[PDB]
Amino acid sequence: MMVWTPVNNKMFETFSYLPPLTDEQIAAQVDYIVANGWIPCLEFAEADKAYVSNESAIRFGSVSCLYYDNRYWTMWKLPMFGCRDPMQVLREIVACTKAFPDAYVRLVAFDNQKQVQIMGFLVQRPKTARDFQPANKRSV
Amino acid sequence: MMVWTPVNNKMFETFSYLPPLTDEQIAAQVDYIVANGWIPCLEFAEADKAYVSNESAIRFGSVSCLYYDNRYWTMWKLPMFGCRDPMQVLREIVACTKAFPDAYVRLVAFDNQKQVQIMGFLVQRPKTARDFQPANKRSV
Amino acid sequence: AGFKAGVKDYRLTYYTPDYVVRDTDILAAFRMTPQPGVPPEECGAAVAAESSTGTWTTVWTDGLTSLDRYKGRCYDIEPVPGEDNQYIAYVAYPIDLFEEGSVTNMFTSIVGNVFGFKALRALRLEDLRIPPAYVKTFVGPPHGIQVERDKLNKYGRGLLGCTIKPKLGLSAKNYGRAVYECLRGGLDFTKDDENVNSQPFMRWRDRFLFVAEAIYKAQAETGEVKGHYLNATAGTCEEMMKRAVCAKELGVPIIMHDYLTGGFTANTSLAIYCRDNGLLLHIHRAMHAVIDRQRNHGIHFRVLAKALRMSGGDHLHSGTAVGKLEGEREVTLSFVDLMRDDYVEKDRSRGIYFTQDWCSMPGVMPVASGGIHVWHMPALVEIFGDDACLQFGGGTLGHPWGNAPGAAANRVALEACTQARNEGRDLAREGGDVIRSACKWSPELAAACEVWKEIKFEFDTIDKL
Amino acid sequence: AGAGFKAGVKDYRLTYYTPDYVVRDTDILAAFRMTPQPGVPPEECGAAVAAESSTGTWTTVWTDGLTSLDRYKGRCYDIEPVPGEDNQYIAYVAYPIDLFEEGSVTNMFTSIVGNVFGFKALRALRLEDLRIPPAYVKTFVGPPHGIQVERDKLNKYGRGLLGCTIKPKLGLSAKNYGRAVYECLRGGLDFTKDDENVNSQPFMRWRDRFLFVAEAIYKAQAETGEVKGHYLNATAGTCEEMMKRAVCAKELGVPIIMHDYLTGGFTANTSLAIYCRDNGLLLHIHRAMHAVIDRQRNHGIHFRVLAKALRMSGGDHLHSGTAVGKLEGEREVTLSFVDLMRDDYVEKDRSRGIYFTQDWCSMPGVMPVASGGIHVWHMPALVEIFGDDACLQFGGGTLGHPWGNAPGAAANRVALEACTQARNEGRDLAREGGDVIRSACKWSPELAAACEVWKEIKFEFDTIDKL
Amino acid sequence: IVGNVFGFKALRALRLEDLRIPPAYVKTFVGPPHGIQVERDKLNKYGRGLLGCTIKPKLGLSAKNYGRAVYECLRGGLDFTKDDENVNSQPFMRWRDRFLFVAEAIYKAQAETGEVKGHYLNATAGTCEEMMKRAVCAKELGVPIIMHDYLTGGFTANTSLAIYCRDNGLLLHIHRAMHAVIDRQRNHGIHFRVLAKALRMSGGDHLHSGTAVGKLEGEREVTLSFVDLMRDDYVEKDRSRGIYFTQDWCSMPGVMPVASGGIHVWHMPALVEIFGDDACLQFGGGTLGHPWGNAPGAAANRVALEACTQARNEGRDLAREGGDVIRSACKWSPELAAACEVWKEIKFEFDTIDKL
Amino acid sequence: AGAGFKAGVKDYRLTYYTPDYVVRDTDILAAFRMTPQPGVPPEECGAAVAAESSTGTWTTVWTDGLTSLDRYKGRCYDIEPVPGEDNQYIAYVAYPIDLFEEGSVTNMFTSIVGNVFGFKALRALRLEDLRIPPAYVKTFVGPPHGIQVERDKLNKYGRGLLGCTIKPKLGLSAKNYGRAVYECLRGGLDFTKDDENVNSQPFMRWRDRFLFVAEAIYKAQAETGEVKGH
Ligand SMILES: O=C(O)[C@@](O)(COP(=O)(O)O)[C@H](O)[C@H](O)COP(=O)(O)O
Ligand SMILES: O=C(O)[C@@](O)(COP(=O)(O)O)[C@H](O)[C@H](O)COP(=O)(O)O
Ligand SMILES: O=C(O)[C@@](O)(COP(=O)(O)O)[C@H](O)[C@H](O)COP(=O)(O)O
Ligand SMILES: [Mg+2]
Ligand SMILES: [Mg+2]
Ligand SMILES: [Mg+2]
Ligand SMILES: [Mg+2]
Repeated sequence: MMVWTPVNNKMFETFSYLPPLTDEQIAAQVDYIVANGWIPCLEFAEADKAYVSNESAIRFGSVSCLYYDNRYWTMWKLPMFGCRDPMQVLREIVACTKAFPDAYVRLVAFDNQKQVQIMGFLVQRPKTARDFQPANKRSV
Repeated sequence: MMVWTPVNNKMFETFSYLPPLTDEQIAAQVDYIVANGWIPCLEFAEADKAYVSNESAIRFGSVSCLYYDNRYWTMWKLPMFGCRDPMQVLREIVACTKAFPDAYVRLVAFDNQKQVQIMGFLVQRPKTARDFQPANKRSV
Repeated sequence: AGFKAGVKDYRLTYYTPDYVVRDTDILAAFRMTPQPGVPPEECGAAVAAESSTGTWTTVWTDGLTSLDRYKGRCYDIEPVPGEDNQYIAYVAYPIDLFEEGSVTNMFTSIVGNVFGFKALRALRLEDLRIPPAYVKTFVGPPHGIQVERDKLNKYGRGLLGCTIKPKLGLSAKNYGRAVYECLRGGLDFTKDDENVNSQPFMRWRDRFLFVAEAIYKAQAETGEVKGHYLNATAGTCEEMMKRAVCAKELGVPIIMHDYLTGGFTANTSLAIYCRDNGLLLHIHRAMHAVIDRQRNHGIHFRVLAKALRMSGGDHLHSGTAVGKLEGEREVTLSFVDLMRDDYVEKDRSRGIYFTQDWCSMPGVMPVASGGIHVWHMPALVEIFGDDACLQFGGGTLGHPWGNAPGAAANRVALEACTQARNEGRDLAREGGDVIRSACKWSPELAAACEVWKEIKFEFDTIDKL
Repeated sequence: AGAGFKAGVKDYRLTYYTPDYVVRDTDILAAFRMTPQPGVPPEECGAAVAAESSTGTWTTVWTDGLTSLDRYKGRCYDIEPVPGEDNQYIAYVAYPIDLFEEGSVTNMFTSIVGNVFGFKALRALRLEDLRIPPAYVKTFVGPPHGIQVERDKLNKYGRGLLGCTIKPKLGLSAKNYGRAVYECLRGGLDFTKDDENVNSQPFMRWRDRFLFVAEAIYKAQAETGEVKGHYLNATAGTCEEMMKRAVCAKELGVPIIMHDYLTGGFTANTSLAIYCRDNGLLLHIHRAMHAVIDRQRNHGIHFRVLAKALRMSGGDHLHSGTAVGKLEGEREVTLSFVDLMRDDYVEKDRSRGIYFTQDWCSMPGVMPVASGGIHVWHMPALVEIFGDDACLQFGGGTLGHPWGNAPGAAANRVALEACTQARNEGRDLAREGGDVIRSACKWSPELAAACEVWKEIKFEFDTIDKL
Repeated sequence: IVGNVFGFKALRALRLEDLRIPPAYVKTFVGPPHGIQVERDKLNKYGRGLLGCTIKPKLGLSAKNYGRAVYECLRGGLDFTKDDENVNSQPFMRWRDRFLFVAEAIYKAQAETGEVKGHYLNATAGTCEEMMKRAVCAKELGVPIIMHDYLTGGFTANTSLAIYCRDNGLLLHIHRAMHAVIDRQRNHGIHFRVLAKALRMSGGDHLHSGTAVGKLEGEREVTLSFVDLMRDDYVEKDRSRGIYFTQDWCSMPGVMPVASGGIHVWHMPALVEIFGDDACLQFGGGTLGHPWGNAPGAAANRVALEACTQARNEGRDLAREGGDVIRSACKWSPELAAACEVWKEIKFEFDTIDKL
Repeated sequence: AGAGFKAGVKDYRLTYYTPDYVVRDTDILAAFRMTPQPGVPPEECGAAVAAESSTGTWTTVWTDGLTSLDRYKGRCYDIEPVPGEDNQYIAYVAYPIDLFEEGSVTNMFTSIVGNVFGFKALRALRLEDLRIPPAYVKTFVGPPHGIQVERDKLNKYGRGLLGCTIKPKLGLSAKNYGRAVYECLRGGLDFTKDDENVNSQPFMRWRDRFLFVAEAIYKAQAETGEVKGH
């Protein structure tokens, strides 16, 4: 029996339980966005704004249900409407991460027919982050 | 008259007011578990998650009565159902504390007829903890 | 068979010694002392009649219904050994006679009028068999022992409490000051005295606020959950509920109620409020000894304890055996089992007249309180085991070094006795050694041991089995 | 240093036995009949009772120094040996008014009788009397209406009121209950009532009963031209249920409800009395369970205290006992209850068991109710004991009449009116009562039938609760 | 439509197969409190199926043990846990005690993982007043989601609860307890496709759809018809699928299908292929039966789901390559390997009763 | 080593088929007519029904060890082959009273008939009977009045009561509904009634119907001198 660690083991939604995505694996996900005609977009957040929190609820009556702070991140530029070139997406990942090297950065895509985000995963975490585990240290 | 110190004098429920349990004393408590057919289990927590707190109540209406955070700790493996060997319990104490040397660790036991925890005491605190007193410094 | 006006013997209708009791009948065991010249069969029949369907003369309206279906039945009478004029009369009552969920109604029938009958010299209700079909009509205790321990995160030892003293006369601010000092030293609970409600010297809402401050201070200081039983006992149901609502709104864990002086109707309402709002409910048995002390007349506490478990309470005072108030060891243990356990077998040697099946109704935590101190700790742990609250009022606030050292003394004593038991020591034989060793280790405990070393409460027992 | 904190046990009498204390006019006073254990001096026993019903516990506490024990302590101020007893004493205790919650009978009992009856150091304890001072009396709402207002609302003057408990106690359907009620009321009874244990049950649910009883009340009232009522039982398992029952009675426009104050309890009773005041309902109080507490001479609480408590908590009627019926209650003691519950001022009289002068400061009087095993032959004795301001209840004495309820009611009504007329004419009911009934049984066939069935029936037994 | 006609002497059997609910009638319904898009947006969860788990044993656990199990499941990677359909309020565990301990567990797991967590707290009750009290407690605890057994509680209570959830921002998971009493046999009753339409109208954010591969009956093509009828805006008549009428939902929100019952890690590729991302996949026994406990059980399921999702995104055919995807994942993840080993031989393959 | 947690699937019958069990007077009992799939033994089918309607699922869970499965499990305690059917059995299941929410028919159905009718391992299942023990019956408020009280409120004795559903089922206006009701009641019926599907609809809104029906009831009652209702 191995024990799943509760300490410094924060996750990041889709694909966070897999090995870190290689450049090839990221490129494949971008190909999937383009093949399905979805709208790519990048979003980012400083470390203090990265994970859901409750702070604004101090202002509320009994209406906290499904309210959390830090669900919204900050948009990098605009969603890439009409983009059918995976290389353009990859270039924006580079541009965003270069501009904000200490930020969390996620790649997302939108479906305008369902009007919902249809995919998303983390592409950068700050080098100073110590609240997560490499795959081989998630259990002990 | 001696004065009971209010500063850095945190306790840990059952047996915290006695001298620290020797290896022999811990062994005797394990014998008591086994003699009574109770189910041993280990639980652990990082320092920030060790003592009761109120933080989640920010999300509540007027329903905080007997709600506290940090009552649940994290289970080490599973409860030791069917265990009748005190040496197996002691070995798991060593394994738990080895894996989590900076965590608080407590030994507990369950009675499945009452369906309640029927014993429990702390077996490890972090070496960095400065919020408790040795027995002879509890009063001044 | 038609209507004949006039008086006839109760025994012609209400003495049925060949009756086979049904598993849904409520049974009563009465210790009855007939007037001279009144046959025990007629007395038992009268008790059965006047607590169920009958009166002193024949009524025509019986014919519209079925007396066979509804009558109470005296089904057995046994003479009491060593008594020339005492009998145990057993009465069976059909379940249809009772309002569902109402302890009030059950008492009104069984003990309403029969104790005043000229034809008897004395009457005592010794026991009641509450059948599962009637037990299931009650909400019962708001939480019960397991849930209470789980909410408090407290396991592996008795709980420790303390009544603030002087009983009356402290201000709200001084009340909270005393509470904080007690709790911070190692007590789990403090409590309002039974008679602390709202008074000129201290109004309730002021007390509740200062006590909340004290609870939260001690909890933050010790890292252990703390509570104080805030008294909701009041002159009216509306006032009682206001007090419960304030406790809810302060987020505190526990309130208390004096179930006999407030009464069963209020108590049951309060227990339902506590269930619905997550408050623990400590029950104080103030006035019980008016009713339950004497062997020849009244109602034995075993019945009053069953009634409370039905009406609802998370804790109930049980007596101590060794303290300032009366209650012998074996009788105390009978209360403990009847209030905690799911099933208690008939055992006449214990004063248990009927097998009692609780059909999974939660257990009530027994509370030992009244003139107890550190030297009693091994006996208390031996009697009650872990599932009890042991309360030291004078035994904490009478410590020469003050409340926090007083609390620490009690906590060390309890933990030392618990550890010794777990290690295999026999507290009944080695308890003295266990407490003595502890008094030699802890300065706080040593100070308590010295003050109370000679203090014992040893008197002839009135309520003997 | 002055007087400081000294840990440890000392005698209660050092603080709580104050034989030179002069009682204040605002003190609550208690008279306890105390039976100490061998080797415990009466002064110490009395002091212990005073201590543990007020401010003290078994060992000295430091917190006393933060307040003023002189201001708050209960005080045993007098102890008298009991004539004829070697080990019984009357201990008198004075409690400052500050100890008590205003308007709360629950609180007053919690102090005075809460714990002390269980002390190992005593063998037996009985609370005999309480002196409730006007300054405390004035904190209570008290009875919803009281005797004068009740008579004025009912338009009933110049005789005792007549009632009747429906029987069998349990087992009748709602419709049969109303049938019995109508037949009783139409024959000349003012009231009928639910038995104390009739609440809501499988054989008859309360709301069904209330509706059929309403029909019966209004039928009998229209038939007779006299105001009628039936005490509908609000006694219930919870306050919410009790209140639902009172609200239904209000909504039916009926005059009166009842409550079992001891089995329901003081907190519920006080709430119900307040509701009745606010909604104009009369409140009949049944004392079910009182004899569990009040029967024995050596231990418990005397009914005179339980009666004072009820007057404070609130009720328009209260059962007083009959002297002559099936339940115990000697004539002189019954009269003491009558005076304590009806009158504005009752002087101390040890020969009557009245230990303190009781001033009610204009709190309304409660109507005594004589009930239990009484029949027509008792009528002269009842009228002589109670006079007009009482309700006399005949359950078996009405529903046991050989011709049924209406003739049974008429028999009781004729008997009552015959005794009242005789009284008014200057006849001595104590001496001429037998003649009055005999003359009436000869005139009224309904009464004659009752007289014949119950001629030989008496309830004469050794009295347990002797003064 | 179904009140009396099924009992007529003149017929031997009668089954309602389908209903065409026209837009003009659809528009008279409040419908689902939130629906799929709003639910994902509130939970901040995109790009994969959601993962849940029914606590077991069904009955008999204390409130504290319930919360303990919930925390351990959620902290390992499940999005949701849930009360069993029959967990309401009982002697062994009263509802309010459960709600409080579950709240503690939800908030602990959410803090530990950094992902939004929930537990479907059962509001199903004996009376509407009791049901509403339970919903109100969930509101006052600030928790995301409650559940209701729509058929055993009934449509009148369900519609009321859905309106409450709309008004107070609670997600509403719907359990279809009792449906197979009605919907199993081909000759008599009401087909589940009608019961699903009815639920979408009465209101629910999630509805159990069947699994195809698990312990309860529901063939793949029929399951897909339920999924489309509950999620989509417009479903064309298709007799080959048992869809007798074109159904136009006129923008009524879609209900999230929930696949539950006897499923485990080996079923993951088939489930992802059937449902795609817009479903909740629930593993009760498949989590609490993991040899290492709940957190490793949850992690195993989460790894399996993510591995299948990644593979699909990369262009792999899960219908043909699913076994390879799971095998590769079991080799990488010790938690998953342990699950794979225990349930390798376990399948549920029986003759189908409810054939089209 | 005592009995501990062993992960994996085992037969339901090992835990939930208990043919020697003596039913308690507080147990809820169920009689299920079951038709197993070929190759599934009746003991295993009965055990599966017992398990999945009480405490069990498809694989062993570790949490069982924290409680007492003996105390809580449903138990298939008898199986009877059915008269003239090769593959049909009556399975008898006993449920501890602790499994049920007091006063809730909803809860009782949720356990006993919630999921088991959909199991792949059975071809068909019918719940034939339930023994509701007195200790559970007493937790229900039950009928508002019942037969005796109804007769007493209506003042009707000595014959069956007579009623009548208004027709056509749907399509009458509120005024025509009351017209029909009055004419029915006045001729000697005790009751009339709304059809089951008459609720509130475009052709007749409920409150309009309730008012006209009230007028009709009171007119017929006054005319006949007998209590009427709708
Ligand atoms: O008022 C009192 O005397 C106490 O506060 C004890 O004080 P100490 O701790 O200072 O003695 C308790 O209420 C009694 O023990 C109740 O008696 P019981 O438990 O028998 O009902
Ligand atoms: O239950 C009964 O016995 C009565 O209804 C009387 O019935 P009968 O009229 O048929 O005797 C009364 O409640 C008792 O008198 C109460 O006693 P008390 O007044 O002493 O409190
Ligand atoms: O009670 C149960 O069996 C479950 O909790 C699954 O448990 P496991 O995950 O342990 O199998 C679900 O309620 C059923 O799947 C419902 O069936 P459906 O989805 O067909 O309505
Ligand atoms: Mg006290
Ligand atoms: Mg009576
Ligand atoms: Mg389920
Ligand atoms: Mg019809």
